[PDB]
Amino acid sequence: AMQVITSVKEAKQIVKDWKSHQLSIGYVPTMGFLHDGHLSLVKHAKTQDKVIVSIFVNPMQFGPNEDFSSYPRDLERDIKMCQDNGVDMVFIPDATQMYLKNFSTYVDMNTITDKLCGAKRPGHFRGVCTVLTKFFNILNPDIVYMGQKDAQQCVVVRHMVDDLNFDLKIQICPIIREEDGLAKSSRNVYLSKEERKASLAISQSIFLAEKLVREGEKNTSKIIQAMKDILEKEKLIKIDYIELVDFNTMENIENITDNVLGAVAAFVGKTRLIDNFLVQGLK
Amino acid sequence: AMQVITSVKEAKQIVKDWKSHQLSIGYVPTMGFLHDGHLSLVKHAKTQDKVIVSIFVNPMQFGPNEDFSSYPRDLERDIKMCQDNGVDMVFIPDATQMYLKNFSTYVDMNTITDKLCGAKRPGHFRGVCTVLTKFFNILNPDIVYMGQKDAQQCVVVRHMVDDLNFDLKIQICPIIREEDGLAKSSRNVYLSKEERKASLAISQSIFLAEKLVREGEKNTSKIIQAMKDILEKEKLIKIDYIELVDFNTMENIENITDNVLGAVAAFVGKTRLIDNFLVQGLK
Ligand SMILES: Nc1ncnc2c1ncn2[C@@H]1O[C@H](COP(=O)(O)O)[C@@H](O)[C@H]1O
Ligand SMILES: Nc1ncnc2c1ncn2[C@@H]1O[C@H](COP(=O)(O)O)[C@@H](O)[C@H]1O
Ligand SMILES: CC(C)(CO)[C@@H](O)C(=O)NCCC(=O)O
Ligand SMILES: CC(C)(CO)[C@@H](O)C(=O)NCCC(=O)O
Repeated sequence: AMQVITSVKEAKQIVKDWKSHQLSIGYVPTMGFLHDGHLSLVKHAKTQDKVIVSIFVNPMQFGPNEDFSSYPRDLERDIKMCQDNGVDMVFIPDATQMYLKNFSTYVDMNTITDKLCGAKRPGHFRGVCTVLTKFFNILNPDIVYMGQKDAQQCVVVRHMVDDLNFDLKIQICPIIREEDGLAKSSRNVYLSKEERKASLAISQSIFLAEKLVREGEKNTSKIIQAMKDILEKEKLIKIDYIELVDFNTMENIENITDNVLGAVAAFVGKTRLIDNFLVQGLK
Repeated sequence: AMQVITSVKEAKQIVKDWKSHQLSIGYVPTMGFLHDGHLSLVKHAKTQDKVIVSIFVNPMQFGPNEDFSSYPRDLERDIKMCQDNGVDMVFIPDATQMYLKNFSTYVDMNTITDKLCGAKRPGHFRGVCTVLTKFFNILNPDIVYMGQKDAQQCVVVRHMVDDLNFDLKIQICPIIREEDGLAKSSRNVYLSKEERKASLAISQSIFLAEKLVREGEKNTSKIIQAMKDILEKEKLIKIDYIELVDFNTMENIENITDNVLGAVAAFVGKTRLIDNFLVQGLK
């Protein structure tokens, strides 16, 4: 049996009871409208005794120029998918449970978040860090499962966890893709037929770049140009950024040594999509 | 037997073991050089199965114009006092355990901290919130015991705890005073003979103000003037602020209704002392 919980007080009691039986807790934070990407995280979380999925379209991490109002929402779909995939609790708080009238506290940081999407989305990572601090305090998980698809987010959260001494682990999981390469995302629902066809250039640029890197290419300027050439063939695509950075610091790399995070963000029509590849432990 | 612990890893293990035996934990955060004020907090904490005292002169909450370098330090004194008063663990981390090389995260808020001492001490409450978030995550206490002497701090921390869903309680304890009324403080060690004599005007102004309030005086402008008159008789005293505020919001009060926090900060020579009184539940 799976519990669908909307109350903070109630979620805390359930977690407290699990702890009293020394049960481990795996946690998958999401914004709902679930897909196979989220399910791959749940599957990893099943290594723990109990699995929690949160579904919360967090208003703090959206700006007015973004898509808070149109963000896909379908709780019936999500609940069914969690039920069918062995989730123990679905935590679906509404914003009035999470952010009371006098709420004014926040968590933020002075490194990492100023690069990539963080530079393009003022206030976004403050929203992410703040809401996850709350969820982590409420749910007291042992391992938190997050997708490599939001690479910078993984690094930001890992850093917050280290800096603030959260007694938990962040486990990063691989990007799950559609049959034709497109990284799975709830935002893919926005794409028209023509836009979806164009969006494939994003994953194609990622596939090429990773192939070049693994074949010994160290010049990031050259890799980026090769990626740009693919993307520029699609008139529906407006590049937001293409960057090859150090995976630990998010700082730009001119010449690759031990690691590289190659990240792309682009608008396909109005929809902002992201994708990346990550290579570590190069000689 | 009492454990003196300097390692974060070691403190976490001790706390984890206590939790496995379902023991409650009382926590008293301090900056060391202990006195009877701190001991009164320990006494309250003894309602819990285990008591932890932390001693850490937190560099984040001092500005360069303040007294980080001269802050009284005597670990031998502190350890003995904890030992003699039934403390189970004294946690004395050094700054390199707390703030690693790449540390950049912080906790702060957009209300409450901009008033009183917060307005006079830029960055102070960010330092307080950030370090207590870390201690709370490390030590996992059930109740945290703090002194009314730092009234604004109590309100700030309580708010952070509510906003970020920390599963613990903040218990506020009464101001402990020297025989002649001076609020106990490690900073009292700075005072010369003449300065200590002058400093008594601070507690005297507090005693008078509370008496006036409890006798039905509602005009804060009048109470503040009566306090000013006492303080202005001491040439060694330079007033930083005298404010009567709502205890929940820290906003100034012109006319008293249900509550009042009357707070004073003043320099006696170079030393910055604070004191207050708190009245609640007035008809
Ligand atoms: N295609 C994907 N593959 C792997 N993880 C993903 C994918 N899409 C989203 N996630 C992860 O799922 C979690 C919730 O995503 P979101 O629902 O978009 O807030 C985050 O950890 C994401 O990185
Ligand atoms: N005279 C006092 N009476 C009661 N509590 C105090 C007193 N002085 C300090 N405290 C509290 O002891 C804790 C540590 O104070 P400090 O050591 O100055 O950082 C804080 O909760 C203070 O409010
Ligand atoms: C981890 C959560 C679910 C926390 O709200 C969220 O930060 C997230 O995964 N969103 C990533 C995609 C985005 O917000 O643009
Ligand atoms: C609660 C602690 C010990 C946390 O460092 C500290 O914020 C504190 O009590 N100091 C109050 C006096 C001051 O820092 O000026």
